[PDB]
Amino acid sequence: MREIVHLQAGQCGNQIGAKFWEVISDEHGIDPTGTYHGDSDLQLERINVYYNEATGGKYVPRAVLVDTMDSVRSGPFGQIFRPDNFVFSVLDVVRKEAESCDCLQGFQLTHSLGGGTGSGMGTLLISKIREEYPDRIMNTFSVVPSPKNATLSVHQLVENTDETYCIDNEALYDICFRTLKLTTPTYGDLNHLVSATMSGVTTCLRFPGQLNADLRKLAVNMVPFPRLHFFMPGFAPLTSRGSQQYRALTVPELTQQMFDAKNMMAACDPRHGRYLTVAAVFRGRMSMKEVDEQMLNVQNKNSSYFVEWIPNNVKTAVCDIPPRGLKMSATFIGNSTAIQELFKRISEQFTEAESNMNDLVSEYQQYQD
Amino acid sequence: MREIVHLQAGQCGNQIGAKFWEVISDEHGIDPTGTYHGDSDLQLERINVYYNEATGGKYVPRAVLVDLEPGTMDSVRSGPFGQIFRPDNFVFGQSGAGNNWAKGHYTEGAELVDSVLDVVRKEAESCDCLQGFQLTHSLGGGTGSGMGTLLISKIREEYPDRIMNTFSVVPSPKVSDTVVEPYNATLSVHQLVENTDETYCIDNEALYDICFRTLKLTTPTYGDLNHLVSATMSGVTTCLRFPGQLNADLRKLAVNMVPFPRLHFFMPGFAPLTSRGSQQYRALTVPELTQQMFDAKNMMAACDPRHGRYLTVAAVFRGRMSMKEVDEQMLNVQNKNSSYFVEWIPNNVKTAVCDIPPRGLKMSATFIGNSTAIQELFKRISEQFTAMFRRKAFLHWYTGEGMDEMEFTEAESNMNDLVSEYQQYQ
Amino acid sequence: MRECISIHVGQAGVQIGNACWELYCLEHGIQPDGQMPFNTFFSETGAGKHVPRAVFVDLEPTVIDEVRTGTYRQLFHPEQLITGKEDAANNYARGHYTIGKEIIDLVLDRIRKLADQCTGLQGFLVFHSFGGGTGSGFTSLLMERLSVDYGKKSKLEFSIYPAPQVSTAVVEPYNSILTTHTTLEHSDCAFMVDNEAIYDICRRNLDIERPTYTNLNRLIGQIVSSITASLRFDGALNVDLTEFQTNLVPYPRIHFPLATYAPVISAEKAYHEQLSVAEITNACFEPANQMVKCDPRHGKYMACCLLYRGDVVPKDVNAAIATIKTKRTIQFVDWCPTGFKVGINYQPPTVVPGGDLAKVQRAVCMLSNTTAIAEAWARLDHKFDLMYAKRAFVHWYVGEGMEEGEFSEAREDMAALEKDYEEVGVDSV
Amino acid sequence: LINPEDIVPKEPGSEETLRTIQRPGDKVSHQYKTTSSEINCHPIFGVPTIRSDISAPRIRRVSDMNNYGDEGNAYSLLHPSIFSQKGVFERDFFKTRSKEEISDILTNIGVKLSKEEFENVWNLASKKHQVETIRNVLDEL
Amino acid sequence: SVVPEAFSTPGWQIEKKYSTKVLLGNWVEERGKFTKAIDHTPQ
Repeated sequence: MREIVHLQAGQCGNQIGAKFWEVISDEHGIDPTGTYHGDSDLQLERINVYYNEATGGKYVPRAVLVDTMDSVRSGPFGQIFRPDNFVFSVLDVVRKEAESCDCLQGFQLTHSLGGGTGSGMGTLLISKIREEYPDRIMNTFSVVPSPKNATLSVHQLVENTDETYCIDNEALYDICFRTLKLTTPTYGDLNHLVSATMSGVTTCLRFPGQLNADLRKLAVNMVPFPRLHFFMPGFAPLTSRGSQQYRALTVPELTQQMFDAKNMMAACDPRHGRYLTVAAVFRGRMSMKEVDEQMLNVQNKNSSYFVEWIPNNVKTAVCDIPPRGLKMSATFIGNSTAIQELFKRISEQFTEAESNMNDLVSEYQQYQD
Repeated sequence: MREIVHLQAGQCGNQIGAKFWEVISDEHGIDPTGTYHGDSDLQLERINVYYNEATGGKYVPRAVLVDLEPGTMDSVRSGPFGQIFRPDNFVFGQSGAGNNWAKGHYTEGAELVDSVLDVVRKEAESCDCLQGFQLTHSLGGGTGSGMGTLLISKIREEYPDRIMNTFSVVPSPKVSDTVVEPYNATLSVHQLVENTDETYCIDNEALYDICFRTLKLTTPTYGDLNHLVSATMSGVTTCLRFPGQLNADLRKLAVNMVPFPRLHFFMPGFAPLTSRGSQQYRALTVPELTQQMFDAKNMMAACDPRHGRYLTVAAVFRGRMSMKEVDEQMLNVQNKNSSYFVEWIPNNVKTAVCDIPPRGLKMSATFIGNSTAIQELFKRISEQFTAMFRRKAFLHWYTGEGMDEMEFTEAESNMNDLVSEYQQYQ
Repeated sequence: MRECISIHVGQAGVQIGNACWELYCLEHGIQPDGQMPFNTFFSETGAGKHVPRAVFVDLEPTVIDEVRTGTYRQLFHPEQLITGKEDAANNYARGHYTIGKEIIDLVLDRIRKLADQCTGLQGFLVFHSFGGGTGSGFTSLLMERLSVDYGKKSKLEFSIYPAPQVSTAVVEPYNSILTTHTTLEHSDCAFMVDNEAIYDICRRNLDIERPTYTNLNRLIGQIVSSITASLRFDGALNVDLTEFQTNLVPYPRIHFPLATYAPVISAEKAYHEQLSVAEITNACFEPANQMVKCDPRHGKYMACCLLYRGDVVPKDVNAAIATIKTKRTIQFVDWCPTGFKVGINYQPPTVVPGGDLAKVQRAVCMLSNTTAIAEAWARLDHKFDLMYAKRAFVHWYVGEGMEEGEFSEAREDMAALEKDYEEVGVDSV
Repeated sequence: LINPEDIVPKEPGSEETLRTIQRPGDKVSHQYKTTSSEINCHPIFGVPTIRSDISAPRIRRVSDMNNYGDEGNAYSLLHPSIFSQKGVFERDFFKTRSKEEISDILTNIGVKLSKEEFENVWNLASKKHQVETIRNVLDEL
Repeated sequence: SVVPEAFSTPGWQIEKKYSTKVLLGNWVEERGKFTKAIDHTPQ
């Protein structure tokens, strides 16, 4: 029984966590005034993971907004929130919700690694929560600056969270121009796409799937050594207004676009990359010889490029509940050697913190060798 | 032919007994407007035990309902069964009882002779026969340990021969309501020793505990809490009221269970208790009722029966039953558990049988137990007495209505001498 | 009244347990709600209900919760459906040390409550696998706590063996080699299945492309119903449950036999060609029909236990057994000239409705203790060597209590198990 | 002016509450049925071991190894009826004879039968059937 | 000597309380309404 405390810290994290709550609320059938819609009985069974309820069908999240906030409440789903914890104290509200909780497992903090609010206050508040709950998992979704501040920020964060997600807007832009033919990248579209990538991995926590793996299991599976934990996301069945009727939908088809290089969230190079751990989380009603056969067939096509000296270089997960609209969908997540280039550029751009970044780059080098 | 007189007093006794005259209503099939509806003519031949007669077939209970307030008789008439109770025997008090045992016992001591004594002798003499006298007072209040417990020494002054049977509600520290419970309950258990032979003990934490561990209902009210005692009180006279195999009565339960004139504080139980979800998955037979019967979690006075050896143990039974295994598991539980019974007494178990099972059941087995760990109830209520007496803190409510300091010291000076008998024979 | 307790533990054993109690209920007149319009597996309450003997213990909430809302919710005791709080995350020190230690006082009473109800109890039917923190580590909690209490009793576990070429777990061989560390001491018949062969049995005989997991739970369902037919149905040649510890295991650490079930066939091939007694046992030995991934041609059979079923005649059996044992292909061991063992019963092969099988009159279940599975233990410690050299993936098993002091202690014990297919395989003079 | 249906509220088996409205394009019941939740008479194929469905041949080949059944149990070969000792058997019992054949059987087997009794015996035998039939009907009636 | 307990029998500690539709602690025994049925007094 897993639990979640969600905090929007810093501006970009605020507007992405707003879309997070909108996405989970539409997938769970709650009118934004808070009333429940109960078309199916699977919607309310594990609403205890992200919510606590109110008297008369009203529901309210376990989320704290700390840093814009008037704009968020003026936005689409502002009315769901608790107006008593809009802090701008944080210790009192985090023990209030974490003491009203029963058995805690993990925390969803939305921030960045490039600014004066998402980085310093992010590191301060992750310290202030790890000093309070040392047995949880901090999923801290993050935005780092483009390789074409973070050195101050990351060197307590890599000790603390181990669940950050750091490639960014240049890759998002090129995804939008090429694989979507999407003419005007609005900020809200990127917030939408990151938010759906958030919600893709939160179905083993909320729904009964088939191969049920919660966040602690994901931590044990993915992270070999305690400092190699920066991960790479991506969402597979995306296409344009035209190409739908020209494409087909199968597990071998979504395997192609979850290992498509132009689809992943990375302005990086898998041709210079080597995945230590892969997880492909599927949602839908799909046969599983297709899943396992396509898994190890696409691992069979590349013996060099998936990592040597590991027999199973991949992992699949699957749930019985697809997204809205799409019959089945996939979300690929990786832990490769294709990520130290960002570290090299951000280090070529206090001094002991720089030395610790050089230590992490040499850590990738000495383990790739 | 062996009629039973029930004396309900207090805010307690008019809401505990208000559930007690409901299972007497359906096990005799009594409508809430007086007349009997049914088919089986087994249960109107002994209707006179609890129900007097009038014209038109109407049956009103032999009942006494008294309080010093007018408070709770606007609630027992406000229930579903309020028309059943007799119109004159609600004996009123226009003032308030007001938490103290000083107002009811000595200030309203001269008032109760006109109030309750003149209704009882009007009634109890009018019956063609009599058996005994059964009163239910709260120890920790103002009317029950006020008006009621003086009457326990009043009718017993008139008729010494009969049997007193007090289902007494002694409080517990964990679930509490009033802070001066060493000042109304300690000042009544000194009177219970001389004047009440069969003295039960009911608690308010063990009763919630039974509706937590066993019936699994999460927000229990008082009405669900008062049928685990209202089944007990109706389930002890199951042989004075119905036919069967081996009938017992309220002298035959006291000879077996009272070896000594002061070793007479019992504690109750009730066998067939199982949850709200697993009704049919349990087979209610003999060896499962007697496994429910003996353990610590089932017993209604909040004490652990393992620290103290039972001197004597009673029971009763109902339902179409085969005698052999009933008499056989109570051969085992005396034999395997020789540590938790005393020596020097050969037999320790009594059993009695009826024929009719209760409403909606097949078997039942009410439990009555004399153990020497009722001193656990009477050490904690004297542990807090003199730890409060040394600051004399709430004494200035009691020197102003007509009792001295010197009767306060004697009520605990014999309270230990009760416990000095249970401890010696342990 | 030769009863057994049928636990279903872990995720990889409970969907089979969905299909296990389908097949027992449809076999008899018992409805899903347990009302009969059986005494091996079912306790009966006098209201009109029947209650199976099965406790469904797992740490994962949803797979038990999908049964209590499922169509079989009116079957079990709803205190047998036991759930903890958080999953074991495929971590041995989470399914046996930190979360599994919280639930062992409850399930010691629950095997005791059922066994005090049973009269002539003959053992256990646990259903687990060999990769799980809550499927392979946690079944070695429910094993050593029973032999200290129940001791000498016949335990039959159906455990999904980790396949040669496919898998889905990653940190699997760290505690599979720890599962065998105590189940050598306290397991007496630990049957095993690779699912990789059943992936291809469907592709050759069954006219099946794209098979789900729901089809493999039914074929695993029959093998459990083949071995348990001799308790609920009297036959010509019975095989009871204490007899399996003198038929099969010759030396006290060689107790790991295979399984198959020959006339798996659809409705368009079985119409065309017949099925005698002398050819369904010929179809047992062919290398395209064993349900575990193995090639038997490199292996010498030690002790088959052919379980027949349905309309068979015992001279037709012994006519067929001498045709096969004269064959120059399939080899045996010289110090077992006895070899085989039959079981003949008068109850037919059942069929699930809405299934893919055909109504065949005869069906067999051969349960062959063989030689050839030793070379599948060559790969299960070769896989273990490479991760453990660089201390890879150890940083989490050390998270919840386990240390390095046991991982090499288990490897030598799985090294010593591979030797014991060589002291007995090299023949005396 | 209200609907005749007002539902219970608590999920446990409650005080009344109104039926909650499922808004349009938000009915996910027809689409979100888990296969696991979904998981929550015929003719017979093969040969019989007795081969009673195929007719029996009159004169058998030497190569005939098929199971027909006409060979009864060993108890019926070790203690035969006099019919089996005389060489007559159950197909000669169960064969379709004629009215004149049964009429010749009656007055020559030692039974004197009325004409109406013979008609009633034939009617009772035809009602008993979907010699054995004639002897059984004559014994019972 | 103490005797064993399941999850969420006593509630002497203070818990938050849900409607019983949500599959929470002590859901089933309050989901099922308590049932009784009788015909008459036996002989």
